[PDB]
Amino acid sequence: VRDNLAHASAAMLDVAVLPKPVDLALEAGYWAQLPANWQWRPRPAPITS
Amino acid sequence: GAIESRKLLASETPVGQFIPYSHHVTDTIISTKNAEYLSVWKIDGRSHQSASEADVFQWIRELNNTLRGISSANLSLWTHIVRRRVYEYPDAEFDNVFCRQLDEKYRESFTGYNLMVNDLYLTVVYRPVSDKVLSFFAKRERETPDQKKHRQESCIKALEDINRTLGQSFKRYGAELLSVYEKGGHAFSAPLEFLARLVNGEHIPMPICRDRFSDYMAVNRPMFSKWGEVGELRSLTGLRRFGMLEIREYDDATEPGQLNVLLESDYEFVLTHSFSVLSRPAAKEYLQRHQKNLIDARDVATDQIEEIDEALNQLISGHFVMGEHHCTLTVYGETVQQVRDNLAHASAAMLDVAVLPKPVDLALEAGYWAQLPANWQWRPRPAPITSLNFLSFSPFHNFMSGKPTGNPWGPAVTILKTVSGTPLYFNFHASKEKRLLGNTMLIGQSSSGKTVLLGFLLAQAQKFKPTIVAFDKDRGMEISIRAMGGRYLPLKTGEPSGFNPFQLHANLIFLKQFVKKLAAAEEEIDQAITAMMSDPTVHARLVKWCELDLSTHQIYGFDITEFLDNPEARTPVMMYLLYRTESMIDGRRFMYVFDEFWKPLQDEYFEDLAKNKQKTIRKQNGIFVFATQEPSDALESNIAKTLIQQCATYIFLANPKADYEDYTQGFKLTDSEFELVRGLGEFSRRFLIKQGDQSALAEMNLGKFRDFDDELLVLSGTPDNAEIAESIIAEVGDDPAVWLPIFLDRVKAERS
Amino acid sequence: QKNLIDARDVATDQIEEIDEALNQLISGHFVMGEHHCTLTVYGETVQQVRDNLAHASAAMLDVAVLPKPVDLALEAGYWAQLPANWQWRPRPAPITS
Amino acid sequence: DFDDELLVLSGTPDNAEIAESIIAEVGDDPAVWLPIFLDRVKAERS
Amino acid sequence: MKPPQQQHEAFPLFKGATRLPTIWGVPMIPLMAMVMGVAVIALTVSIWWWALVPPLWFIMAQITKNDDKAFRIWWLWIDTKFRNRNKGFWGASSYSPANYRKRR
Amino acid sequence: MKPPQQQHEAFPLFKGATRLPTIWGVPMIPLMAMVMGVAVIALTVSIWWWALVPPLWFIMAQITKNDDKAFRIWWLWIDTKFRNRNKGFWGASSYSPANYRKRR
Repeated sequence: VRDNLAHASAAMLDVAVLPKPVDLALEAGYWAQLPANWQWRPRPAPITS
Repeated sequence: GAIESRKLLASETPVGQFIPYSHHVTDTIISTKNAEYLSVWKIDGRSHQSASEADVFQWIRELNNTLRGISSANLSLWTHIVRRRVYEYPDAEFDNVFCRQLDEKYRESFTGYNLMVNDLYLTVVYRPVSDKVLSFFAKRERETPDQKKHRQESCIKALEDINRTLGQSFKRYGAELLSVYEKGGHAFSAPLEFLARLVNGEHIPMPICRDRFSDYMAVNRPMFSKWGEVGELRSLTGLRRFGMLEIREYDDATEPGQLNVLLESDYEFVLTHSFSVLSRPAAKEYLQRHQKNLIDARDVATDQIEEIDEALNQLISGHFVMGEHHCTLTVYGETVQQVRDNLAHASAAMLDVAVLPKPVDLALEAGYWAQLPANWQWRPRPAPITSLNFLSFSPFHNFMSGKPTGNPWGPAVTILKTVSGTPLYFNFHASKEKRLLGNTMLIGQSSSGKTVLLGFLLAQAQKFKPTIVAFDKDRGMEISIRAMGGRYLPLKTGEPSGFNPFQLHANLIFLKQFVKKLAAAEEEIDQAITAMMSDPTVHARLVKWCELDLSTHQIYGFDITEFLDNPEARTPVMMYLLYRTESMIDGRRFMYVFDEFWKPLQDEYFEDLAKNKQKTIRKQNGIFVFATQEPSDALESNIAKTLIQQCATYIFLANPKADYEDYTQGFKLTDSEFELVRGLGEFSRRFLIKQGDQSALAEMNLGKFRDFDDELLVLSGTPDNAEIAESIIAEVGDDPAVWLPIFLDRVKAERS
Repeated sequence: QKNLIDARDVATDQIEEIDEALNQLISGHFVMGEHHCTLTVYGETVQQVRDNLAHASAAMLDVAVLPKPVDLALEAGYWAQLPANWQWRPRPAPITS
Repeated sequence: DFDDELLVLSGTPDNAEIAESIIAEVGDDPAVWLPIFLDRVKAERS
Repeated sequence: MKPPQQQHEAFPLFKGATRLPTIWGVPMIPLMAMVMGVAVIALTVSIWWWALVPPLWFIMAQITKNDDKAFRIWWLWIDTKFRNRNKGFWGASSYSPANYRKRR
Repeated sequence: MKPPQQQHEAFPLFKGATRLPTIWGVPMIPLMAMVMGVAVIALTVSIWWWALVPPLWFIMAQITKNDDKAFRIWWLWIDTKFRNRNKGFWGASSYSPANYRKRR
């Protein structure tokens, strides 16, 4: 899974986005997967539609 | 003195300090004293002489885009365009008089032509961490041997990923990864040979032993001069004087190929480019320093502000990363004056393009050790450059030059001169169209040079002593076939040849003979002819109106010009001849050679047999050589699709009536390639060779060079000449192929 | 063994081979000693001597043995030939019997 | 792989008529009859 | 003759290779050496120890503005060609391919 | 390889995701916590209670300018991973799929 994450970060860095692995918020990010979990958003950012 | 020698050598400093290498940790990856794992890529560069200007820029863009993913601060690239004299190609050994004399004349024809070929090597290293300061602090601490194993495993995985990505990116290029090759019951290291060549100046095979790579790598004593710009290597083979050079100034433009002028030249050298990629933090810091110093303008320049403003946007959002670059060029020469004048020539060539070089002095050994891919600290003059600019400096452009030795069947069959000037080692086997494909298609338009080229290739390929079976047209190569050991077997009208339609398993073979014999049919004769074959009104008519010995010779032919009207002659003729020669295919080396596709089209089942039999013979020393005098109508054939698909080496002869459509859809070649090809006016000798994806406008010539007097007439094909020489052969009647002098008298009328 | 262990890059193959040899030493009862090999060709002229050296090196490299040419300490190496001249040995190396 | 099936999937008048000759010779409703035809593959797959 | 061509379709370098790291007109590392020398003089005398700094520093600045990072070249020379012994005996700096004969 | 393509037909983001809410260089909620801590110190002593505020506040500002809204990450960690008990027993934070056995 760690090497898979390295591959995925390489793939994201290929396009202009720059990702960073989530640490200290693993459960927060995991519960953020559920569609109804508003409060567990780890890193909300303002973007255009 | 004996004690004096001991105390002197005890004072002497070994060279192992400057060679940071150790065990192969992986078959393709070398270690380092500082855990900087290394892998060498041997690249067969892309052909650039095609001169497709926009496509060069497109290639650079694609290389940058594919490199982006690999670009990370823990990486570096070292490019080495080593250009060497070649000794591996051996003089051929011959038996027949005509071929041997042609070989002698052609070898004499290269007195004064450079035989040096340049091959490109890219070495990529993976330093674990590129911290500016923290690396020094971390270096002085002990580590857990299991955690060092963890670093090993992670670094190897990362480097293997890098190599896979680069190999996928370099599909159009050679993209060959050097790895361990074993020979003689003991392992050897191919990558070690390259590093030795860099450090020793000569290709010395390096066995891999239990000791470390550094201690026994060097076998030649280097002697760098004091207060000098050149150095001398002392070796058993000879003493090599090498001079170095450095680039100190750059230009903005970086139009790709700014360094290509050095490739075609007369001085043997090694060119180094190191691109120690730099992390985006430091990258934007370096950019901001220039930005600020420009903002200190005092009206220095208005344009430069909007020339640099886009830099931030492109660095954040583009696919390029800054880097650290130095270029060092090492000219090898046998005398101090010669290397110095070579350096003057090289500096002139560099000053031709906008770069300004300056000879390296007081850092000769530093620049020399900088050549080794793993020597970080010995960089003499690192400079910050854009990644696009790095690909501009090192665009992997190379004049195509086939492998001189090591090719399947041994050495390159011929050496052909090139318009650019780099000799081309022609050979049938090509990388891509497992066992290499040897197919060749010599398309051309009514140029006798097709016959001359084919005869010259046959005469030179006689070196392997290969079995050759020919189907010529218009009596073109009767004299050439007779010149070497061979039987022409002319299929003239009015006399059936030595073979009768019968043959002497065999019933299975003659079955299809019955079927093809069926003309003017085909249902009642499915087996009523077969039973008589166990042991047709028009069939006995053809039998009454028909109006051999193999393996005693090595070359064969067939005067097959007659059967351009009725395939029911031509189709059984090819069926019988192919079945006859099928036995000798597995015996030794074979090269089928043809002169037409429409007669092969007349078979209507030769495709059915060939679709598998070409693979089958191709597995065991099988080669086809195809020709076409009307390429325009060639591809129309249903079999022509397989003909174009299976071809390995594509050779084009000047066609004034060239087609854009055909040469694009089939005969796959670029638009610039087509323009170059059509640029050949009629009767120009030069002929493009698209051996593999790379291509080069190689040419062959035979004129007096300060020769070829008899061979000029023999190679060509003329009905008058062929019939008259047949008259001589009838008069002499001598199996001693050396009979040539007697015909040389009858040359009086033609050569008057 | 300890010296090979203390390194920046760990080579698991070489360390395992040396450990196997260590195990073999007690069990496969072969003695170890200091070893050195020198080849002293003869040629009438130095150019012929250098050619002979090149041919010997090529023949050796056909096998997986790499000769290291001697540029200096040829005096020590030559005087090493005489039996009982231990001191002048160029570079003794412990070699299994 | 696919050695026998490569010929069977394709369509050729010569191949089809010859295989009809085999089927006439064997005359077996046991569709497993394939091996007998596999011998006559000798001429085509030579 | 050359794949090079006169085209404006260029990837500008921006000439940031002239604006290499500097603090007061000099790279810090050679200036660190200058400070070390000034302290060495301060060991002998304090009156002219600080006084000697501006001359040497100005020399450093004016040299660097001419040919940048030449001090790296100076250090490489001192480290490699200077430190090597037996330069006279061989007629040039030499590095024995073979290791120490004793190595004990 | 990718539907992505290098085109200028772009929908710019404007990079307003860097200019997230702030008042004096910090988000108000963490600064509210800083004010609460300053009041907590003011419970102990008033001399250095206001004095302690600028150091912590400057730390907040300089951290936020580096990586914005990291304080939300800190709060999520404290709330979820820290508050969970029996972390050592399971070797990691665990959440029983089944409800309380008693639940009475």
